[PDB]
Amino acid sequence: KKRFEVKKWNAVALWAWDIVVDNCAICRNHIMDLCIECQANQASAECTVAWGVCNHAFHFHCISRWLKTRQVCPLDNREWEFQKYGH
Amino acid sequence: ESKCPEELANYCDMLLRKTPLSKKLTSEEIEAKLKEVLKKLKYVQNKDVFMRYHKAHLTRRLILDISADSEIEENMVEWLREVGMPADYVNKLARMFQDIKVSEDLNQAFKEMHKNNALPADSVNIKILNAGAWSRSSEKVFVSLPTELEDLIPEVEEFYKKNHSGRKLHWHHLMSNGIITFKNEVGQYDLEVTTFQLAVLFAWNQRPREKISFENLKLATELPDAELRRTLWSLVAFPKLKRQVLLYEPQVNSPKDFTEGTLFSVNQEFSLIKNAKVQKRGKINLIGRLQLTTERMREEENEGIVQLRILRTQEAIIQIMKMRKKISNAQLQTELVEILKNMFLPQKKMIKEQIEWLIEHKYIRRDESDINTFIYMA
Ligand SMILES: [Zn+2]
Ligand SMILES: [Zn+2]
Ligand SMILES: [Zn+2]
Repeated sequence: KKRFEVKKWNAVALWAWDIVVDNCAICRNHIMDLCIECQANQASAECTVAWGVCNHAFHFHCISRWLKTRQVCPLDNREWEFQKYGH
Repeated sequence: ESKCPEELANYCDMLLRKTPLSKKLTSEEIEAKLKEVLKKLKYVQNKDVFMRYHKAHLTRRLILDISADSEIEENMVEWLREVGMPADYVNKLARMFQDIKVSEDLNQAFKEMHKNNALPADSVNIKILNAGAWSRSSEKVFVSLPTELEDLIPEVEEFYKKNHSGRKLHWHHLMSNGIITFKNEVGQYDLEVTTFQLAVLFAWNQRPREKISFENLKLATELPDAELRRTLWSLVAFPKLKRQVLLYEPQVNSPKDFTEGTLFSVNQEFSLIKNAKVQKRGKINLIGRLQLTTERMREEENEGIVQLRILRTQEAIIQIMKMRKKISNAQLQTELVEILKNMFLPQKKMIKEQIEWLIEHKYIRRDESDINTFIYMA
């Protein structure tokens, strides 16, 4: 019996793949950090993220190299399709 | 007119979103108008801009249930396929409606599965969408929810697991809203509030007539300063209203002027005024523009357009290079403009920057005796 009370509510959740906000799967550096190639060859002359319609995320540089052997997602095996390149 | 691609995306949103304009038009009026915009698209150089802002607007509209016509809204996907937009862009658009359809089935499956019990079952709606396609920001806005809503989190969570394993939910409260009952001392009203507004107001529940400082609200709400400032502003300064739900201490004309010591209190005399006469009962929507695009989100969207540009310009240059093994700057610019034809128009400066980046990265090299002509290598 108070002044403010909930009559109705609309919650929203955006889902991702469980594990943990952990590193790249193809490579292995944190998804938010440099990748096998950058963090190693950043000795002279940007490892960002890319998503798949399958909601899986890797470093754009790691999933691009992999797609050349086969155009599928490393984790599941569905045809691959970039969903987003934005961070 | 609106030549600027972004003005055109906003305009489109103004017609597909529930708005003063969306209301002053019939399906046909809207429809025809939406087409007299897509037509003008064939004269826009940077089409990637419209595409990105249109998609960002669509996202809010479907996540917030603010489409004026589910019909027109969906038929827009074909109208875009007609004017020539890429099948990849249009297809991911169609993918969003599918995602919503899948979300609403999962909504009911929950509402019934859970007729047993925090709240009157049906009064609670849920929307669960994939992050990769519905998230536009890397920024997360945190909010500590009042127990009266936190007891739901674990409920919705278990239900989702036994449906889909190996998944994780990330609460997007910024996009959450609802209706609450405000029991005044003049009456009781139903306020259509934002979840952040909700959290803010519920701070007075075990202390109705107490004054609370900004700093203490920040502690009880756990909202980031920026969000807390505008949320509070919408409660002590909702435009045109004659009586504010909340009252604050040192008066100001901008949420920027609030300081740690500003005190807030629940106005025990709040009421709607329908017919110049106090109304003991009623309903009002105080969400306002709290869940619409912010300046920050814009800079985010532009950064995204810039990321893709650079990437798409690098790929196009190499490609043209992986074909001719030697080409003149002049020639490169022009057949490069052609490949990016349906996305945007790279300016000379960006091209030089990329070309430059390509030289130092060892993919190409200038001519031995010519500051222009480039030679593919590797
Ligand atoms: Zn890299
Ligand atoms: Zn996948
Ligand atoms: Zn990686």
